[PDB]
Formats: sequence, C-alpha cells, structure tokens
Amino acid sequence: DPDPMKNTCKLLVVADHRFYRYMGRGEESTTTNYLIELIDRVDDIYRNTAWDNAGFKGYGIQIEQIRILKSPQEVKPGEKHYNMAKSYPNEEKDAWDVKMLLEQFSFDIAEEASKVCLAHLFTYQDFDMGTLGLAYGGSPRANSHGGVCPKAYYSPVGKKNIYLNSGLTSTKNYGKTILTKEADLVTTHELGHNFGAEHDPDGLAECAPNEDQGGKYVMYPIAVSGDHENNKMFSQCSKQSIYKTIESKAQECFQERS
Ligand SMILES: COc1ccc2c(c1)C(=O)[N+](C[C@@]1(c3ccc(-c4cccnc4)cc3)NC(=O)NC1=O)=C2
Ligand SMILES: [Zn+2]
Repeated sequence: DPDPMKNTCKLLVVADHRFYRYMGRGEESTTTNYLIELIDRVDDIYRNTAWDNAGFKGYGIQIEQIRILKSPQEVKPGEKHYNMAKSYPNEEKDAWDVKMLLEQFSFDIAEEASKVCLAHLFTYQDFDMGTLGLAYGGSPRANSHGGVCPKAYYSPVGKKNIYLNSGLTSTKNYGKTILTKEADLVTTHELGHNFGAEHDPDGLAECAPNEDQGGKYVMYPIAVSGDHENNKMFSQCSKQSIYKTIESKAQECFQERS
C-alpha cells in the first residue's frame, strides 16, 4: 500500500446570489459546472508546479463542498451579510468595498471555514480600480493571520471564532463578464496569496520578464490577461514563498487527493 500523501488543499467554494444570477443563469447545474471546471484548471497549474524545482510537486486543490446561495440574504436594519442584496458601505455602488466584503465573508462563513483548508467566495460585482479579487496572505508561521489552514481568531463583537483561510473572486470587471481564462488567473492569484506568495517585484527581472520573454507571471501586481505564456505560471519568487508555506502547513491541514 502506497504511503499517504497529505498534498491537497480542500476547498469550500461559495457562489453568492450575484454569481448564481449573472454567471450561473439562475441554475444550479450551470453554477456547479463553471466552478468545478475552473477549480480543476487552476489545480492543473498548482498540481504540476515543482515548488523546489525538484520533487516537491503534486500539491494542489480540490473542491470539498460547493454552497450555492440562490437568493439574497434577508437582513434586519443595520445588519449586514456578504450575501445581502445591497453593496456595503455604499449601496449606490455596484460592489462592496472589497476589504469589507472579504472580512464579512470570513465572519459569516466561519463555522464552515473551520473544517476546510480554504474557503473561497465567487461573486459578480464590479470592484473599484480594476480589482478582481482579494485573499488573506498565508505564510509558514503558526500565527499567520491568513491563508491556508484555519486558525481561530476570536471576534469579541461577534462572540465567536473567525478564520482567515479565505479569498474571493469576482467574474465582473468594467461592467462586463471577464473571459474564463481571466477568471482562472484571478482565482490562481488569490489562492497564490493564500498559499504564501507575495506580488512579483519589478526589481527581480527573473520574476517579472518582458513581453518578448513570455510576459509576467501570475503574481504580478497588475492583473495578467492570460494572453502570454508566463501568465498562467508561478515565478521562481512565488515558488520559493509558496514552497516554504506548503512545507510547514501541508502536515497541518492538507489531505489525500480524492
Ligand atoms: C490575475 O488576477 C489578478 C492579478 C493582480 C491583481 C488582481 C487580480 C486584483 O484584484 N488586484 C488588486 C488586489 C487588491 C489588494 C488590496 C486591496 C485593498 C487594500 C487595502 C484596502 N482596501 C483594498 C485592493 C485590491 N487584489 C489582490 O489579490 N491583489 C491586489 O493587489 C491585483
Ligand atoms: Zn494580489
């Protein structure tokens, strides 16, 4: 019998009412299929990366559970929820303030997020300044305040434990639905932050090549289009950061590939 390999970060995937209506065409099957195919293509990127440029490969992601929120969350006055009909803090805007939305999703999904490596929200809202997603950055440290593997942080206001093993992806930008190849890269980038990578800096040519050299890698701070070969790959900078996080945290919460 082969030795067990805890090499898979299991995900709770949530599609809010906005995603369900505008991406899933108001259908469970259409919503599910989009998310399953997207996670699998993102998994091909992770699972195939040799994090240490040798044998530290086969580390990826798998959906553990899909939660579909078919309707907006009914809220009482002064109450907020990441799945409510209105955007917060400004109801006049198409989208929430992205940082407040991530905080709100982490607060509301807490009980479910405590049981998975990562929780990821899929929404359909046009965040300001070309923002397509947000995630808490991971690290090898036990008290990382985010990323892979749930760690309880108590909320005195909520009187409960909250977890920062979260991220979100929007498939809406500049009033339109983004291409699927763009959506795959956003989730890759967000999970990249969760797995411990920071943005690729301009100061290290190796991690930020010119367009004639295959373009930028996935963790570049200006969102890659997917048009260039490097777009769907992690730079050597991301590989070193992620390798250190995985090495420390796979034994904590990664599981066998299902
Ligand atoms: C390939 O997909 C992407 C590549 C690069 C990026 C993105 C997507 C994307 O949304 N962004 C913006 C961005 C971001 C980060 C912080 C804040 C922020 C900070 C403090 C207070 N309020 C908000 C807003 C947006 N989201 C992300 O994952 N990285 C960022 O730079 C870069
Ligand atoms: Zn980023």
